[PDB]
Amino acid sequence: HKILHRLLQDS
Amino acid sequence: KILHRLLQD
Amino acid sequence: SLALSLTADQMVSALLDAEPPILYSEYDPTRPFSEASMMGLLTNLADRELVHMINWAKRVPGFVDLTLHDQVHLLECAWLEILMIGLVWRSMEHPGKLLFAPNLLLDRNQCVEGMVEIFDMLLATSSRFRMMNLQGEEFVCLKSIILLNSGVYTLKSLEEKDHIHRVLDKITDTLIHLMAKAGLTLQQQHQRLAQLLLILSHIRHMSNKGMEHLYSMKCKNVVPLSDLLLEMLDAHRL
Amino acid sequence: SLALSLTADQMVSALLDAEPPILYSEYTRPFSEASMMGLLTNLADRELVHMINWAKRVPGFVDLTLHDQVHLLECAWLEILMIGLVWRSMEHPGKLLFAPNLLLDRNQGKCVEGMVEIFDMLLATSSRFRMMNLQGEEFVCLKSIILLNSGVYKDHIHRVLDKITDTLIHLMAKAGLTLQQQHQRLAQLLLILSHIRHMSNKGMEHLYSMKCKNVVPLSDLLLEMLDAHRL
Ligand SMILES: Oc1ccc(C(=C2CCC(CF)CC2)c2ccc(O)cc2)cc1
Ligand SMILES: Oc1ccc(C(=C2CCC(CF)CC2)c2ccc(O)cc2)cc1
Repeated sequence: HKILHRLLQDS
Repeated sequence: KILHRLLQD
Repeated sequence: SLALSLTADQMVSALLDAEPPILYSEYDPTRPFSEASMMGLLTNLADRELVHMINWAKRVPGFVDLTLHDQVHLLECAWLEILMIGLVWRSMEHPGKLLFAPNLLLDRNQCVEGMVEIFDMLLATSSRFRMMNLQGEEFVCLKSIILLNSGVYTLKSLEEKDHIHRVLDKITDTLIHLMAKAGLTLQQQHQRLAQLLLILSHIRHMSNKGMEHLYSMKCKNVVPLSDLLLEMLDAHRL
Repeated sequence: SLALSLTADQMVSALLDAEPPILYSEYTRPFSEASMMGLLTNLADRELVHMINWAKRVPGFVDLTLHDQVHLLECAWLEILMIGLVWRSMEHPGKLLFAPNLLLDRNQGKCVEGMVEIFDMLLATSSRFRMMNLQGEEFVCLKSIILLNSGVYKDHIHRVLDKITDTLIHLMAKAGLTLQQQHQRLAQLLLILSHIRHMSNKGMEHLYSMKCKNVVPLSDLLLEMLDAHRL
């Protein structure tokens, strides 16, 4: 739901 | 200004 | 100035003696509460607290050494911060509640407006003071720091700035001195000093958000803001 | 958490290694409300991507839940951008180095409503950092403190914050400062963090005002970061 969720992932 | 006056008194 | 000549214990005694009293609200349990009337309670309370804060500030070592314009500026910038840290301090012994007044205990439920987020932040800060076991001597030092630091950033006037800086250093030494007497190690002293000063960042935040909330209702034509309270609020715009 | 097992030097170098780069703006001196905020928005949006990757390399941050990481970043993103700004602007008195090809003075903040006040606050903070001879090792410690403390209202973050405090003291002792000078300098640095918070909240109002006007296109990321403060 948030872009910040996706970007903080990308391990 | 009220604050200015109260600081004097 | 006599402020720079004071010892740590003398600085503490001065601040403790300068402490304002705890005021009562006109809250009545038998009287019906409203969103506007509750804000009216807090408004009337804060307005009466301001007069005591102003006289409290005059007894803060180094404050009256400043020009009247600088004294006005610092109080204009920090009045809500000082009110809030006082509120947070009074609410330490009451988990999940804010002690605005001895006859006015409010929880997160008994709310409004947008204010509920601010309420939670105040509660969290109070919970922080509680777990840190904040002492009264530490509290009066923190409140004095807020007064002198919150507004500080031709020709000179610069001279006013570094005078505040020297008094701020004195309160810093006072804090360290208090912690040293408490039996804390050097590592624990630096850590606690840091923990205490970081809370001031939160108090600043709650003040800014609170100022937005107060400015919000002032346009809603809801609550009788006093003449002085209108001045203090208008100084932060925008 | 590995953050607690780190030595002070390991903590410092980890923060140094996590440092985002100084980015450039596009290649005319801004005066209008559109072009000024247009260049700043584009720069900040690109800086945000680096900040996120920087945050994940800050010791202890990754150990938090994703929702906590989100909360802390939403709370502190403008604070982090601003302390980076005043740091870059240290060697340029009276100017704000948003980018090496974008130096702004207060005269350019004049032509935008409610801007020059924040500009002066940023300039005063930068001047204060310069007078204190703030070191890069100290700066990265302060920026990490902001990230972890700004939304912190937990036990883990508490110890990490204490760890960074020990790291700051380590740096000052390493620089040859006395115990008295150490706790005095520590206090001065942390008190500035209160002003950084204030400027962020003021800047957030300014951005919210720009968004409401709707002339300068905001990125979807910047929108979410901004809307997170909408309360
Ligand atoms: O002792 C205190 C401390 C803070 C407040 C206020 C608060 C604290 C709680 C906030 C969350 F909603 C609102 C601001 C306040 C100030 C002025 C007003 O006109 C109205 C309220 C009053 C007395
Ligand atoms: O490196 C930085 C630091 C701060 C800013 C901005 C600031 C700092 C100066 C403020 C007062 F003018 C406005 C917000 C900013 C952020 C997001 C935007 O969409 C637009 C601007 C940009 C890059």
